[PDB]
Amino acid sequence: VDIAAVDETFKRLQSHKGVLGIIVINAEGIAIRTTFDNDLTVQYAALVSHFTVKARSAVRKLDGDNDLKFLRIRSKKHEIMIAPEFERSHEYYLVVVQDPSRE
Amino acid sequence: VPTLQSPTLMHSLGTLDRMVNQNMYEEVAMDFKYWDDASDAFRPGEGSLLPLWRFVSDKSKRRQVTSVCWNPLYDDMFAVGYGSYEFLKQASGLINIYSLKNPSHPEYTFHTESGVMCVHFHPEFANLLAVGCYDGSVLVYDVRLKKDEPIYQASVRTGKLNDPVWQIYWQPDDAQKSLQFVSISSDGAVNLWTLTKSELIPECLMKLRVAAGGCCMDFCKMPGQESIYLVGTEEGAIHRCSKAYSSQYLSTYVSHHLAVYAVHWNNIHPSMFLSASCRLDHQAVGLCHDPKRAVMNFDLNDSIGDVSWAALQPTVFAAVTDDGRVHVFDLAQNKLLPLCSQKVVKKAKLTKLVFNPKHPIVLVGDDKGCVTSLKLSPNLRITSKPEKGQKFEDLEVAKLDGVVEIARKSDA
Amino acid sequence: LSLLAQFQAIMQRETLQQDLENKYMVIFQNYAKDLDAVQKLYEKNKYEPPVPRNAPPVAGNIMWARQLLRRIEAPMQLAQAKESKKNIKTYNKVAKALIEFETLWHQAWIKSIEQCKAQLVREAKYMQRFNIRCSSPSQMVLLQEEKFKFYHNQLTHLVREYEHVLGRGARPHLDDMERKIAPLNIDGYLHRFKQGLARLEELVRKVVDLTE
Amino acid sequence: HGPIYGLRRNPFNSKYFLSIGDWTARVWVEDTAVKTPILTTKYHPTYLTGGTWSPSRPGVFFTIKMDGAMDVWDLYYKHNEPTLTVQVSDLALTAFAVQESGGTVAVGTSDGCTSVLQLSTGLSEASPAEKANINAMFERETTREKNLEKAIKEA
Amino acid sequence: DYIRTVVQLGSSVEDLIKQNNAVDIYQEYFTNVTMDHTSEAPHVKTVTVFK
Amino acid sequence: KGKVLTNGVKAIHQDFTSAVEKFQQAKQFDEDFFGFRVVIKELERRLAAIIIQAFDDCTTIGTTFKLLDSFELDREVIAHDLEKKHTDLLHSYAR
Amino acid sequence: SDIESTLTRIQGHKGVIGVIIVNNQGVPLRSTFEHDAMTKQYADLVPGLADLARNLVRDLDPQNDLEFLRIRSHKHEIMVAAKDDFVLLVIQDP
Repeated sequence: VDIAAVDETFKRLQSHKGVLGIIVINAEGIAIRTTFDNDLTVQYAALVSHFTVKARSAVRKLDGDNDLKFLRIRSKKHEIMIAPEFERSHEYYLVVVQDPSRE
Repeated sequence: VPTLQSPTLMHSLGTLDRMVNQNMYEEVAMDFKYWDDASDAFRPGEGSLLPLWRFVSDKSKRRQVTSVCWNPLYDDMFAVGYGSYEFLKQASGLINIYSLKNPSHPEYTFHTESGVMCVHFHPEFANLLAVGCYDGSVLVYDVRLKKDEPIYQASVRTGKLNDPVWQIYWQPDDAQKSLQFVSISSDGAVNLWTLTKSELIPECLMKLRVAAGGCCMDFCKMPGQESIYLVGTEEGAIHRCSKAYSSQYLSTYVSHHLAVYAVHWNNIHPSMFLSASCRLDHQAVGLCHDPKRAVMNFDLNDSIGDVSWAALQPTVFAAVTDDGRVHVFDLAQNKLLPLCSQKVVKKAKLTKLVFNPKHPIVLVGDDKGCVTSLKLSPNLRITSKPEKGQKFEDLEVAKLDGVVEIARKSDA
Repeated sequence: LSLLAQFQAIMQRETLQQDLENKYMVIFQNYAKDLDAVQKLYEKNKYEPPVPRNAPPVAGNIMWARQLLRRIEAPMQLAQAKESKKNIKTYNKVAKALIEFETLWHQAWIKSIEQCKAQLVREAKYMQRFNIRCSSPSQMVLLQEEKFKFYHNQLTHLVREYEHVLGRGARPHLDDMERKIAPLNIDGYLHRFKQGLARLEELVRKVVDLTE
Repeated sequence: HGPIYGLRRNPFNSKYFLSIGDWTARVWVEDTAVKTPILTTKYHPTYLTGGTWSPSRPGVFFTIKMDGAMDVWDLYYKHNEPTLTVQVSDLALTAFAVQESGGTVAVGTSDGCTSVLQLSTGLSEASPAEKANINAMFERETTREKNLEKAIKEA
Repeated sequence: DYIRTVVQLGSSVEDLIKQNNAVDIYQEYFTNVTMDHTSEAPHVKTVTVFK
Repeated sequence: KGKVLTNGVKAIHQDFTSAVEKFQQAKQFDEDFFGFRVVIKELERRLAAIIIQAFDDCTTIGTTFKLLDSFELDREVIAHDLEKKHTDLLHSYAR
Repeated sequence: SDIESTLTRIQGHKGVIGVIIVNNQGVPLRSTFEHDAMTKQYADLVPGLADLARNLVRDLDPQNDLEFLRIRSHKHEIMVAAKDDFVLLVIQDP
């Protein structure tokens, strides 16, 4: 069953070095799978939802025929990675948090 | 207070330039770390260096790579010492410093005025870089200051080797009032230098007597002790002494007829060094006793630039000759034939081979002022994995010793 | 050939020991092949031979020729009867060519020591330590290099030191030293210019500490 | 040798006294078996006339000569030649003094004036024991050489 | 469709995470090194001559 | 300098003792005999080295007998190192 | 002469189409473009994204800050180095 495939993708990603977290959030800002506790989850979901719709509106405004498949914000602690796939019937901006300092 | 000259602008601009240049070589780098040659579990007996980054600067093309060295902490620094080797094309020398983070533009640089025929970083402090020159002037450069000039020099007042300084080294002086240097030269012989108040002062170690003091052009020290090192000559021989005149040439491994060009110990099995000359043959010889013969010999078609045991294993080693082919031997899969002989450069004679302590890549250096970086296919790098009841140094002593006894009683 | 020596040393049966003399002809094919390859190096690289590193151009070409000869000659001591006649003839032409270099270049070196001895004052007195190894020397051998790299090392220093003290000027001072710089008597002039620059190394630092 | 012009105990750790008087600049020691120097230093030109140590740094000294110098003889680092030769005057220096915190010297010259110098961060220290050490060890070699003449004559 | 999207994005991000571990871009060499080796030759200054 | 050099002549004494105490245990004694000949004419060069390194740093006319008669060991193995340096004393007394 | 040499190096690589420096409020100073009908576009669109992202990062744990940011579109890689004085932009398609 493909549920084993997506959970396997979580261990594929999460087996990498330093990867603190993986989470998936849909267009209505509600997380679906987690890896964190519940409140760091909901504050990521709200913040990243608003930020990525602003960034996509920025890129679409800047050029009409160009969209984004990628987003990468930096800390001094952890490099949040956002990926979105803007489509109909699905738009699931998955977001990873990682850093190469650990381990 | 004008913002467009603020230092933090220059800082963030440098990091953004690396951030750009990464996104121009993404495949070369991703392969450097995350790639294993998938077609060497099928043919056991050979291998294939894969070529990676190439580093050129426009002042280098008129020059010849004459040394390479790696930094102790970070493992993304080089030290290319561009200079001259021909007797009639004698130039001014150069020294870049590169990085793996940007390959195109060098992080640092300097501009000497004779041929830099050696470099070496300091092992503990991690920045200070000692160099030498065609005209005896050993120099020391400090790096983070960003002043394109030395911090010490030599003169004819303190001490001057007087002919090319082919190799230099850094000694650990443990929390003392000094830092230490050991050198070598064509006329006269080994000299010690210190880093005093604002100077560098000679103290003479030994003189390589046979007409005149016999010329010499390389030396290496044994890591595991300190005093005992191995010195080349141009009378032909290889000598070995200790930091004294204590039985001048403790060992005299004499086997050659011309200018030896390289020696090297091997970090495991501390009795066994190899060497290599400009008689087109490199010989892998044992040292506790054994001063009158060679365990082995590996003839080849053009003279040796240099040789290098691998950092990760005391069987495999590699050698670099004057044609364009780097060829790399495993001393325990093939027996007298190169496991992988590959041509990398088109119309230049290669001259400098240097391994890497942590990631498995290698630097080889041209005749035309360039350095090119190869990667080792997994059949070349095979470390016997340790286990519960055994230590990793012991298995790798054992492999070499088995090969040594086999070819010792098989030679005669 | 080392393998054949080992197989001789392994076992004894008089027929086999009458058969291990045979394979020296099968050896002798490849030595001819090596005698082919070295022969090609001789003719492809007669005029402009690649050399060892930091080797001078006249008798740092002799060493390349010597390497090819002594590469082909040392296996001949061990691999010594019709094929043997043609191969010994081909070897005995390669031998005379690999002495053709190592005599004609030595002659050219004789007439170049007449030229250059009056930058390149090195080679006509630096060759004769390469030349002293095997071949014969010529007139006025390098008995005169225990001075001349003293003469160049002190004298690219003090002249160099006549830039730094003139980097602290900002004049009868410099007068006295341009009358000393200009003039078997390059001993006393180095005396004079060293005592010359000690004086003004004093005077300029005096003026700086009394002016700042 | 000859008319002596120097005498000073050393400060800052111990009791070893100095003898900079004639144109050799010794360092002497107070024991009944060591009637001879410890760190003899150079036989000079220009007959010596006077100096002292440092009270804020262990064992440097500062000669003067009849053509005039402040040789800042650092004395744990070199042992033969004057670490810093400065000629304050042409005319012959004949005095010496040290600021109590160390770092200002004074000599009046052969005719007249008085010149006040200033010595930088060369005058401070990080370890004061090993200089008592090398000025302690280096005369048991002298008592060791006192044994040898008895041993030689008894042999 | 959700499953296909998640595995597509997992593939892309997996490539990216490798990219960040490959060589670290955001790392200044000698961020904080205090020990400096310098020029310390003796200086003689005549503040005034008392005459 | 003499701290390092006193440590050096301590190593020379350490070895010669260790060597003779190994010898403290009837025609194969010639083999150990030439081994000991090896050690003597081999650890006589630490001496020549730690006296060459401590004959420049003699200070005067007479530090050299504090460092030349803290040994005197006349042989035919030292001697052909010290003709030139008794000559060096002659030239230094002349200078 | 180090800032402008880095500008000249960075504007001559295989994909770079524009480098921009903009101040706190605005005023894009030292662009690199042959016309200025789209510099102002960058200067008034992008630092809203830079400080909005500093809000997103810093909100979590206030010892934290933002340093850089990348937006990779289909045909563009907008890299912004934001900090206190200014905002800096480099545009490049790989």
